[PDB]
Amino acid sequence: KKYSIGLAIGTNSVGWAVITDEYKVPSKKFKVLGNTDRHSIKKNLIGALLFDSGETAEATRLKRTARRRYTRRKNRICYLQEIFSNEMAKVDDSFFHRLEESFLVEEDKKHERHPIFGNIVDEVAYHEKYPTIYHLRKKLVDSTDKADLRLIYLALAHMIKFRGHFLIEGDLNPDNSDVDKLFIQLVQTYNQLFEENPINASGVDAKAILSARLSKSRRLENLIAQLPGEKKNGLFGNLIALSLGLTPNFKSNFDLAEDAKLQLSKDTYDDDLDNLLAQIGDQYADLFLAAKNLSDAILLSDILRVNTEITKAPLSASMIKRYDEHHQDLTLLKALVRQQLPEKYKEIFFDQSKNGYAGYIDGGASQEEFYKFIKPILEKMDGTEELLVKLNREDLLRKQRTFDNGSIPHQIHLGELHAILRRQEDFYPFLKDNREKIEKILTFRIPYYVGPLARGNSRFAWMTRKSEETITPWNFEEVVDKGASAQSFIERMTNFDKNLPNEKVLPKHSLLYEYFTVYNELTKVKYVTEGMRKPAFLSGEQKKAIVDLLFKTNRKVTVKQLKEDYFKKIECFDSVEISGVEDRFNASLGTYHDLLKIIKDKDFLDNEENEDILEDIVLTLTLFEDREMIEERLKTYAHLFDDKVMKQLKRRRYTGWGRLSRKLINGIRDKQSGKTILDFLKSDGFANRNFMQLIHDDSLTFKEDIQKAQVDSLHEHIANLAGSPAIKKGILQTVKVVDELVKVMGRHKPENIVIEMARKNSRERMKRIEEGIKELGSQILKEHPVENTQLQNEKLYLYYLQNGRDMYVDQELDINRLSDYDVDAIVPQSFLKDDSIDNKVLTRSDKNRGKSDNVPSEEVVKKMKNYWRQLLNAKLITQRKFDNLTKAERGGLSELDKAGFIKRQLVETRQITKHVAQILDSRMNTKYDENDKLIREVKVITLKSKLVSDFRKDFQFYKVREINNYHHAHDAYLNAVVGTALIKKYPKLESEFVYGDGKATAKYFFYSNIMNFFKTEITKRPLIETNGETGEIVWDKGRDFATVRKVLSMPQVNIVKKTEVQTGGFSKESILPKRNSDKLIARKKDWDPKKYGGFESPTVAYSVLVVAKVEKGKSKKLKSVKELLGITIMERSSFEKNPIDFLEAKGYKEVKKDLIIKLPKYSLFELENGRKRMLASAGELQKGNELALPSKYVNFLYLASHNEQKQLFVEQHKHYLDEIIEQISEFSKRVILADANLDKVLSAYNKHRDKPIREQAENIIHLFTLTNLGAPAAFKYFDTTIDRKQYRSTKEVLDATLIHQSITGLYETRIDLSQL
RNA sequence: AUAACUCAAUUUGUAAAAAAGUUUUAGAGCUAGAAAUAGCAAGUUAAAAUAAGGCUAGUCCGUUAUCAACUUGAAAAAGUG
DNA sequence: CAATCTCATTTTTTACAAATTGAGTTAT
DNA sequence: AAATGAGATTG
Ligand SMILES: [K+]
Ligand SMILES: [K+]
Ligand SMILES: [K+]
Ligand SMILES: [K+]
Ligand SMILES: [K+]
Ligand SMILES: [K+]
Ligand SMILES: [K+]
Ligand SMILES: [K+]
Ligand SMILES: [K+]
Ligand SMILES: [K+]
Ligand SMILES: [Mg+2]
Ligand SMILES: [Mg+2]
Repeated sequence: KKYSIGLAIGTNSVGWAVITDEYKVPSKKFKVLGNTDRHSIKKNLIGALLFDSGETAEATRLKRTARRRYTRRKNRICYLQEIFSNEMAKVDDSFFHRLEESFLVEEDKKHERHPIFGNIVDEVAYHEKYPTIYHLRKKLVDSTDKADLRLIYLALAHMIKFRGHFLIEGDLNPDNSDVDKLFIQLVQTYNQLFEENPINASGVDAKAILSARLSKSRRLENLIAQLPGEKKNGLFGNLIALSLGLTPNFKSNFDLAEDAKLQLSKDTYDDDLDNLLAQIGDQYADLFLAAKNLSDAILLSDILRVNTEITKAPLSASMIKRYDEHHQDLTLLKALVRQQLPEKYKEIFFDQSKNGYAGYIDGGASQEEFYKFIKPILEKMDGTEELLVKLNREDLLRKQRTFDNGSIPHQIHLGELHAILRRQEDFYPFLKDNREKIEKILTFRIPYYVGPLARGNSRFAWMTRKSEETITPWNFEEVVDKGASAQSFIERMTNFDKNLPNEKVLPKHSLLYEYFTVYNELTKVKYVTEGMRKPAFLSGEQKKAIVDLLFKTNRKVTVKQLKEDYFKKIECFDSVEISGVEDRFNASLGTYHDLLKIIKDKDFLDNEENEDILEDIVLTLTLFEDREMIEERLKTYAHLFDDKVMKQLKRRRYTGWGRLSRKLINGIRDKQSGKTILDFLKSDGFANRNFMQLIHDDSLTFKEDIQKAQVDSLHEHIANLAGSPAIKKGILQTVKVVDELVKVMGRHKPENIVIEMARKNSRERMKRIEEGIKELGSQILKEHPVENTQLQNEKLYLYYLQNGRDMYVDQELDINRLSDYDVDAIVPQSFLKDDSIDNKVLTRSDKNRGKSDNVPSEEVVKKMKNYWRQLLNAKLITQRKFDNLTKAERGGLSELDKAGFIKRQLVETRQITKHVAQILDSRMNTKYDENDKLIREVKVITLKSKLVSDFRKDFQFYKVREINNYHHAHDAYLNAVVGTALIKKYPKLESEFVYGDGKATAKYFFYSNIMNFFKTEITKRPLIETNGETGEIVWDKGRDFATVRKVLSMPQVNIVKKTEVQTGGFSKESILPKRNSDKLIARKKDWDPKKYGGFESPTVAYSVLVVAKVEKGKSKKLKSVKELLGITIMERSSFEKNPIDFLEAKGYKEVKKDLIIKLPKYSLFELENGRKRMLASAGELQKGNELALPSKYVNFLYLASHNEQKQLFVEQHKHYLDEIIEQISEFSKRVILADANLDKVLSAYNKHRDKPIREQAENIIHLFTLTNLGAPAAFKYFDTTIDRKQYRSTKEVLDATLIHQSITGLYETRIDLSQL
């Protein structure tokens, strides 16, 4: 009747337990339903729910967005064919028909098999003339002869079907012609500005060096290499870098203490440059114009590779170039191999599986695997010297459709499209009339802020229609309301003001919002001088002066400025003490200065009659990021500023939204005062009151006005939490588990509920170092190349994050010496349990940090500080890591800070865990007392994993996860015991552990020793522990430790695997070649995979038991069957719509509809000798038994795998090994039934008896994946690998016992499937 | 424990785009020889599909979340030891 | 039939909002 | 980025 619940919440598991007064877990009889022998069964109230991980919405999103791209790319083609339809009907009757049936085999085609012209002779002639589609592109662009309308279409459709990216705004007009003159012009102006010293043009071939196919870095090096007395870091070097598209830094050139780095493709270039030019003088302007002018002709040299005077199609020409070089070097490679390597010619040019040229063209061999495979052959032969040059440039034998085309801007494909239309519109009138439309098909792009063009049936769409019409690319601006749509894009996601829920939050950069932040900070600033007795607030007149003089002149306001530029200058204090702010004010009037630079009118920003306009301008600048719409929205104010000011305001853009509403900060008014919140922050007289105070002061009316403005389900609520969907899945299951236990306990609520919650990309790592190293100017990657997969090594990863340098000592490290170095916790592990890179460092020896009990010492901080700064700016360390490193210069860890960490080790602060406790508390405590305050009948306790974990080590209740899943349940039992014991012993700690509403050393010691009441001797305490005030019993060393052992020793624990209908993709995505088989699924209704190939390995949503008849033999005599049919995800909707018809089509007859049993994945069946199986599929099974190993063996394995008194227990009881093997064998021979594997285990074990007991025990732990629950898996015992033994027949299940389990497993209905 | 602000890191969710990959077909293979089979010539490109499909017919929707059994329900979830 | 081997779509860009953690300032 | 449900091939 009196019980508490323990809960262990994980991403894949929820353990649960029920305990009584004396920490015993009850044992109850439960009714068994079904048609079986048993009418009931006894179960212990300890168990654990297992389940597959909850997934994010990401993959579904990526598939959904890809979906929409494919359909819109198709609509592009359709739009184009609709423009061509009438005039093509006169040239070729069925052209567009042959194109769309091009995929069909000749047997299924309506028209002749050759798509373009419809006859061998003309089709063979076409490929002779245009071996690639780019041969046709170029000719159609450059030639002036009338072209076949079918060839015009193909050219435009190819350009429209693959249009390139949209990452560059505006238009490009390739000009590769003037690089030599433009470079000479840059060197020219530079030498005009630096007359003391010039650069020499020197006939340097800039075109070749800068247009060569290397990275921008190399082309820079080669360029300055040809310049004597110059360096790549020097001014001219950093200019060449910018002209190449790089981001250089110019501060060290001009003696600037402020970083000046420019990127010509970044939208902030013009203003960044303005800052630089305002600092260094505008006589340097022409120097950057030359860099930009050279940048325009060199921009796309990466892709063009051709002079733009021969053609208007430098891309296609570049493509044709790839082809011709592929041709020559292929002829040349063939000859060579014949002469010098004839015996290898077959492998290279014929065998499709070898990654040769045949594998390259006809196989699945990528450019990289081809090059890798043919690298030795070339450098082995002679006469191949230039092919190796082409290979290192990745230019050897190149296709035209390649992974690296992603750099091509759509503006290029547009150029060629435009040219083709210009030539042939002379001959075809309709191409003239529709020249606009066609270009628009390639050009148009749904703006990301419009979203899907739905009509009321899209859960993802927000866009609004300016008129009810079909949206096309040509009527988009007129039919779609872009302004209202761009608004909803933001507003459907923005927060309302929690204080005023009917009001939108202000932009973060709103002038009003920043006045609020400055005053709210200023109003609690206090000051003292010599004369005065107390520190005093700032008055109204003082703040206004501080704002007008400092905040409206300085971007940031330092305390030094406050003391010198206000207190000294205006109040004549040689010295003053400031409280309430440190070093400088956090708040600032940034937008005030942003606009001051643009509108150059200070009296405009200070004029209060402009407040509304300025607030609407900054709202516009935040809501919209499309500068074409910003301009349209600022037009109304175009009369208040000149043209150039509006131009600048266009580009001013903000992001972010505040926490509060305009009405809250200003709108609302105090009835007595008539002042708004901001009025009080400006002037409140003597008491200078916070926003917090203003909102909670019962003397003012703000609180009541707010309070009267305020205003679901378990599943929606949990889904709306912030956190991993995986952990949310466990949260929901935890509530459902508790509901059932309460019901099991007769609807009596627990006394306590104790809950505990548990806590990979190499590409990101490689990206981190590449960026930081590049930003750091270090050669460590050229000197010590790396591969992402290597960086999963902890020490190697740090080594590169620290630029191959000791983090504490200022000396190099040796990659070959990592094993001799130390990983060290910045803030010692004994305080903060932090495993991440943020708290870790690689140093030669951990002794050099300093004292072990603290942050790295002052000495080290001094020596290394500047070096950590560089790592910070290179983003190789985070601010968190940096601030921790330096803390010693702030006194290191104070005694208070230490005590803080130790209690954070046992007291849970995580928000997600607090939500779990609040959910439980609100479901358990629903009643209110006579004073209308909540009655807390159930106390919800939350514990960190450390308490039970330490409890296990201390008292040797050891845990080994690999043996079975019982530990999930044991942890929950131990949570309830410990959690109830603590609150029973220290009822004052209710505030810390229970949900609801000099000394530092004592705090440290106290929390550090909190768990000693369990022990008899601490390095003494009575055998019977009790609480002081009540005298009640909490812990009894005599009987209670034994009860825990009895519980952890129980063989029967309810480990339930949640059955789940499988969802997601229909099958694997790969499209297999045609095959004579019924395994392949058609990719389209009429595409028989025997002809067209298709998908394999469909996914079973659930299995169904069918008992029915099937026809057999020539005569179709009916045989009675009972079998498992897998319903695939794709078939499921049809099956549930009409189950009989579905099964009848499948061949089953006279189906017994009332015996149809739906069997999701992991359905449980028992067989002979308690042997169990779980349904993995319609044709596979998983292991359904848990092996309960005696505690004595579990504790042994733990101690053997890893004081003198426990080492002796290992040797004394060494015979346990053979007994553990015995235990596994009987289990295996009884439930696993893998005969061969069990031998190789017994054989592989017999052979390593000679090995140490440690290693032997370490690998016996491996042996348990043979007996573990669920899917079989391979494992290694020393160097012997055991292959997994799958169970790929489900026949035996059909006569076994089906077990339907409730969430706890306590309620079962068992069906004996001996029915026919 | 809460609230606003500062700096930073992380996580979740959404939209708009790009390049490949795959699959069938089209790129008249040629001499020999009855036949397999040999010898050589070739290869780089394109079309089309890219969850089967759905009705609400939109340039929309189709892979997340949620699911023991029985009784009740569209469903959520409730009722049953 | 088992045993044994084999295989699994990938990558890139832009724009945006909300939590949460954790070092700070001020407050209820 | 596994791992785990199948496919084909073998014994
Ligand atoms: K035909
Ligand atoms: K290939
Ligand atoms: K291709
Ligand atoms: K500060
Ligand atoms: K914006
Ligand atoms: K004007
Ligand atoms: K699901
Ligand atoms: K799934
Ligand atoms: K994101
Ligand atoms: K279940
Ligand atoms: Mg489709
Ligand atoms: Mg392709």
